[PDB]
Amino acid sequence: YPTKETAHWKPPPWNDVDPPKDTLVSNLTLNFGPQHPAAHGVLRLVMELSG
Amino acid sequence: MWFEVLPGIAVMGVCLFIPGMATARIHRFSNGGKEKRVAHYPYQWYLMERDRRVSGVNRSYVSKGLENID
Amino acid sequence: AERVAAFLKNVWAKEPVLVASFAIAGLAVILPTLSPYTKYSLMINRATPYNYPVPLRDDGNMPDVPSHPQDPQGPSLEWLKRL
Amino acid sequence: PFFDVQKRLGVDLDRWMTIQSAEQPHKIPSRCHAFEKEWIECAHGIGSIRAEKECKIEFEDFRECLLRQKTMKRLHAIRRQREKLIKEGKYTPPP
Amino acid sequence: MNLMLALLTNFTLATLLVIIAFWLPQLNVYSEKTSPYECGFDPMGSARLPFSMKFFLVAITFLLFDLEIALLLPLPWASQTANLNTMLTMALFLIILLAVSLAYEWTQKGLEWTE
Amino acid sequence: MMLYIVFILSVIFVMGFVGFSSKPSPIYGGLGLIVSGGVGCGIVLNFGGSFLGLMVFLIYLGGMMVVFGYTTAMATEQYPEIWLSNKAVLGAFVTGLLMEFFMVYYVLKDKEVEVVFEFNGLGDWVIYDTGDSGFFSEEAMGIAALYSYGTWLVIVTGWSLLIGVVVIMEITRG
Amino acid sequence: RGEYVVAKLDDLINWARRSSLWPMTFGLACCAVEMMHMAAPRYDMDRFGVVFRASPRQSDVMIVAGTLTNKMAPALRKVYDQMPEPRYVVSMGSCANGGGYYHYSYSVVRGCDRIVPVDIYVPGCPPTAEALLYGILQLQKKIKREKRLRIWYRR
Amino acid sequence: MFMINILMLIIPILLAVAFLTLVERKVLGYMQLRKGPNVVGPYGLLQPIADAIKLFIKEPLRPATSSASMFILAPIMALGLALTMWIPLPMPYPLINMNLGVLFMLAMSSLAVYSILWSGWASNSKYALIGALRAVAQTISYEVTLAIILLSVLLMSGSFTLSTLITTQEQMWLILPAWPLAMMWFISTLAETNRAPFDLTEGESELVSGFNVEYAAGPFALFFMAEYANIIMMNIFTAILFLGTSHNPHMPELYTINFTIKSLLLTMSFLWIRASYPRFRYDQLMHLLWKNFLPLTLALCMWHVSLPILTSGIPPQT
Amino acid sequence: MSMVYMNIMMAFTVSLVGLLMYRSHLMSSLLCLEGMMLSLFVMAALTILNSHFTLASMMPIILLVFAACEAALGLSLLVMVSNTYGTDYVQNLNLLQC
Amino acid sequence: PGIVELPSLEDLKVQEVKVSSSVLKAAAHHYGAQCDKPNKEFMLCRWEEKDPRRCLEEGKLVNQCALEFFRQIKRHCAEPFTEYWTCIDYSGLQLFRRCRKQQAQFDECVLDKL
Amino acid sequence: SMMKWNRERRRLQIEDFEARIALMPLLQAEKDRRVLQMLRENLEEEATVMKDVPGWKVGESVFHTTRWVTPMMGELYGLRASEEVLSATYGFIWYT
Ligand SMILES: CCCCCCCCCCCCO[C@@H]1O[C@H](CO)[C@@H](O[C@H]2O[C@H](CO)[C@@H](O)[C@H](O)[C@H]2O)[C@H](O)[C@H]1O
Ligand SMILES: CCCCCCCCCCCCO[C@@H]1O[C@H](CO)[C@@H](O[C@H]2O[C@H](CO)[C@@H](O)[C@H](O)[C@H]2O)[C@H](O)[C@H]1O
Ligand code: SF4
Repeated sequence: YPTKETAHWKPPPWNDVDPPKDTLVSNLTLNFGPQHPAAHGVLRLVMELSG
Repeated sequence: MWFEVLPGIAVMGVCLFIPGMATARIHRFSNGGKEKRVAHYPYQWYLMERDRRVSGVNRSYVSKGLENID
Repeated sequence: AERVAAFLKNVWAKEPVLVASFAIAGLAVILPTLSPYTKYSLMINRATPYNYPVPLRDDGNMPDVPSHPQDPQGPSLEWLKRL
Repeated sequence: PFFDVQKRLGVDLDRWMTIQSAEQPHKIPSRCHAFEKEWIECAHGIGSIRAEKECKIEFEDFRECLLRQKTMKRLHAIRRQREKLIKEGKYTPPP
Repeated sequence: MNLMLALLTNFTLATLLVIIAFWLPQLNVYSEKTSPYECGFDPMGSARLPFSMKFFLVAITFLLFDLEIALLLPLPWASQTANLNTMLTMALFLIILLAVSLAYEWTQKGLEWTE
Repeated sequence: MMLYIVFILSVIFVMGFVGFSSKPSPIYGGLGLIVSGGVGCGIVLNFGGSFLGLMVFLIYLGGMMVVFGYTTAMATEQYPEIWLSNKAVLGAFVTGLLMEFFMVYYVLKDKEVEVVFEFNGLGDWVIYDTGDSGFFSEEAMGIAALYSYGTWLVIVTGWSLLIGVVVIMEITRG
Repeated sequence: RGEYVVAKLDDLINWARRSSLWPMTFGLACCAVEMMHMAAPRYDMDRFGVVFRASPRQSDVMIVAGTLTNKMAPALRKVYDQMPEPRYVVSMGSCANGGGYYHYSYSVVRGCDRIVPVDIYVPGCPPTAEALLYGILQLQKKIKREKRLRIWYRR
Repeated sequence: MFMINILMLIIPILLAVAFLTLVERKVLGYMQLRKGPNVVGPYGLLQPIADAIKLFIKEPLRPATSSASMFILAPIMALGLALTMWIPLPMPYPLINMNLGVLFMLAMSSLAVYSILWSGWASNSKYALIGALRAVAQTISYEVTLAIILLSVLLMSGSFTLSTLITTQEQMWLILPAWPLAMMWFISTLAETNRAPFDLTEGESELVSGFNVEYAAGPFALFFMAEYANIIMMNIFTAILFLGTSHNPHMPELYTINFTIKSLLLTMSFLWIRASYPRFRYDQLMHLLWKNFLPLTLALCMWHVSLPILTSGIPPQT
Repeated sequence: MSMVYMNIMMAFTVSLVGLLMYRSHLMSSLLCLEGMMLSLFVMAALTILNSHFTLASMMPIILLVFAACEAALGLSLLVMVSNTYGTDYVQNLNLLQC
Repeated sequence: PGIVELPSLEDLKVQEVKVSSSVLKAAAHHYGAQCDKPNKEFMLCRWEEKDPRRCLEEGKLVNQCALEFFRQIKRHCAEPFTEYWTCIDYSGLQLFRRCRKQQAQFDECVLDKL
Repeated sequence: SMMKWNRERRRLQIEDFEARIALMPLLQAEKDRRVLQMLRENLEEEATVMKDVPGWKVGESVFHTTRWVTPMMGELYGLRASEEVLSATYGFIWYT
């Protein structure tokens, strides 16, 4: 029984699988140096981290 | 020389000695020259509270001997 | 035999921690059965008097019960003093 | 139980903890042991419908031991009454 | 009361030292001094952004294993029971099952961190 | 006021609950649950259960540590909410504090109160047992019985923890 | 007498500050190697109470040990600004002192005193580890001369 | 008379901690073919005082992005809980005699972790966040093994009371029957106290300063003081556990001398170990505990449950 | 009843209302489940300790054991919800309206 | 619902044993041997009557036997007993194992004279 | 070594437990008199305090059964001073 509230409803996927999203699984960015014991003091190592 | 490290160790040792010595002496002083009573279990507390009443001065560590029987 | 002696040496070479772990856990399960002393453990636990021993009303027909703590009747801990 | 396999097989999976008058370690008794014994023995075997009426006396006592609600009303009334007299200078508690 | 006095004294002294530390020194506050540290260059993004956990599975397992120690801690008291046959069996049964779960998680690669 | 220690701790118990039930950032929600687990330890300890009180405090310290790590990974945002940052959070927080305050105020004033039900405000000491002189801890003997009387309990809990390990590995595998 | 008390209190705080100087773990080029040699066993700066610490929040001294480029200049200013006070700067070597042998370079800051205030200038290319140690001791004697509380008293 | 006793506990602890910093610097110095502090006072004896005064007249900083309340709370909690770990220690008499003194220490140690977690989080900085999450990982690594090791040892002691460990070891040190547990315990306390080769939450060469990178001046000192107070406390705990000292009730000071020497020597080994090894990678720390210590600790717990029963040597409950 | 019961039952009711009144973070609600156990643990412990019902002293321990199982299961699902959407918001879990 | 009967104060008046727990512990082993009869009679009455008010007379004989037992010690072994419980009183846990020598002096005295 | 010493510790524990059992009849006899006296004192001071109150009957049992019931802390230390109530209730739990 269609109504205004259910106008936007759509049938589910045939195999019950909804497409994976990409909501932003962004990495952490870190200035590793220059001022850093392990960066020899003049290395700005820009490093993308997951954990 | 390595023995120049000893003065710092000695000072650290004397500091770590004080808490153990202070607690022992304070317990003797506060308990009439004896070890502070240990009451881990209700029975030991019961005997303590009886000694507090039996003492006559409300002090569980003041103990009465045969001089208190008639 | 050759399958297991071969097997044990492999794990002894690669994972000695697990060989030690399984050997110790195996002993804990097995030795309590083969120990002559395991029976005393339970006798000592029963001989410990956590509760007052409430006396029985002597009805005249109780020879195995004692009248005084120092009578011969009743369990003795002589085995415990020796132990 | 819905399926009384315990009483069928003669096995005790959980009846040992159901009541407080059951056998306890080292024979340590619960505070309301006597009341629960008396209530349980009163109501044994006659069913709840009868027990609710016929064992009422034993259950209210057991309930009084458990929650002590009538004891606290008796003590609350006395403590309130005593202070109502303290201000009026009409009572001197003993040494 | 002894214990509460000891706890009150410990944290009071710690609070007093913080108060001295903040009110005794000469302060000189400006924007560049108090900016977040990241080796001399301005941070890229907020430090409140999600930080992936690669040991997430071990952390959940820690919960289940931490409750085991609560179940095993009473064992020194359980050894005083006369019914020593039952306790020893059940004591060993619990530990073996704890060992079995570790073996299962180990073999299934639950202890290895995700990539 | 020392005869009212258990009640004072129970007040803080509720304040902690209001702290995390208003649902700020889980970082602060975890803190409130730690405070509640601390005074809860003290409340149980004051009825003679030092082991039980210490255990629940220890167990919840481990649980909240894992929650913290999960929060930074899966329940964070740019501006985590303290209790004052959000009207809904603050409104829920204020409502709980006021409800608790009026319950405490009236039960103390009258030495009794009715908060839906009847509660006696004379202090918790009145209901305590008067005859303890055994040479052991009753809480310890009861807990120690898990391994002699509670065979069946040991089996079901032992099995459930093994299944828990198995199940969390099924759930979290893609 | 307030004069006597504040005089003594300056001695106390000055002695504490010069006796516990913690340089930032911060080095730029060649001259950082001689700084490493000053920490090494022969000179053992730590025996003076001079301890390297990486965090600017926990540092008292910035030793600018090497060439400061234009690309590195904002970063050096950032970590200097993030030092709590009191803070001191030691300029080490010709590059940091006034540009040195890259003075006329398009990418080099002609002296680190264009970016930060400098307390002590240590000459050399590089200064020997002992020359740097002399510079640190000269900074200690400068701190020993501070009259903060005497000046506060007479304000 | 109890408040005086409390002060005769806190004040020596802080002074012992301060001079532990000097001793560490000297011992590392000589193990590194140098001298360490020898100018500030004779033999560097005044170096700790200069550091303490210097730090408390240094400007403290509240980072612009930090959560102010937790930023201030965290260092207070660290030092407050560090001092609270000492109140049940029998030397030979405890300040507070506790039935479950062992459990009390497990609870307070677990609560002290949050001073790392909340200081690192409250800083609102990436190196502080990384350091804090290393504390989560490092706690997950060791606590389960650490409590089960205590349980194995207490199956010979018979109770969670710390003073009973003295009675248990009247004839012999517990290190003989339980040296396999003593090794795994000793390593656990290194990870418990965040000490090298497990100095990962601060992890200087990787995270600059880790969880306390944003702390300066007095607030920083509190974390330092707490960290070193736990070094001593956990080596005292180790001495009580495994190297029990005989107690003569009429001359308790003899106990405190021998007990102090053992705890000092254990504390020196922490410095000795720091001078000798590189650092674990924090995922390798987890696998050390969960794949080596835990399988063996579980096996030994079974063994120490069975052994008293099969040898008829169950300790008294009291 | 005693006045401690007033606060503990109040705590249980607070965490129940916190549970039923969701916001966004699924983690925030998982905390309210842990809180509800804590109140149940404390209230059960008080009743058992005060009545001196010795064998029941072990069931608060059992209570905690299954609280961890319940929490661990909740965290396992939160991980999987976060992987799918990148947050733990509960408003994302609305595919099954249709 | 019915008032609770209570004994009068004079009904409860007895000559109490005013010695400290260390004195009792020093004498406990001999005291159990010498006073087992009125003691066990009183214990049997308590576990049967389940009423402190129904055992007062049996309770008074426990005291009268205890006082007589302690008067015997004061007659013959007052000094050796004093060293013994004094040594017990020193210990925080009141341990027998710390006082075996003074226990022997006390034990050989009551054995020889009593 | 640990086996031999623990056995000795068990024998010592039994000797200490037996000493307690010897003294329990005396302690029990004393506990009964103290409880009954404290109740007697409370009853007498109830009489005056609740004298003119309308329908109050002094020392009324809240129980139908006439069986003896052990008093709870309120019934025994109902009117006494806090320091005595505090010692009786929390003294053991708070002792160190
Ligand atoms: C994943 C499932 C894992 C299930 C693993 C279960 C392992 C259980 C192995 C058996 C452990 C107990 O093993 C058993 O212990 C009891 C006492 O402890 C011993 O019992 C022995 O000593 C006791 C008292 O000390 C006596 O009452 C008894 O008559 C005597 O036989 C048994 O001789 C031994 O066989
Ligand atoms: C009852 C207490 C004592 C019982 C011990 C309980 C713990 C048992 C640990 C698990 C044993 C089997 O589970 C584990 O499976 C893996 C296979 O992926 C084995 O092998 C694997 O792991 C090891 C170590 O990570 C690697 O060196 C090896 O490359 C890999 O093949 C492990 O060596 C084995 O330990
Ligand atoms: S001053 Fe000389 S040694 Fe130092 S960095 Fe410049 S060129 Fe290199």
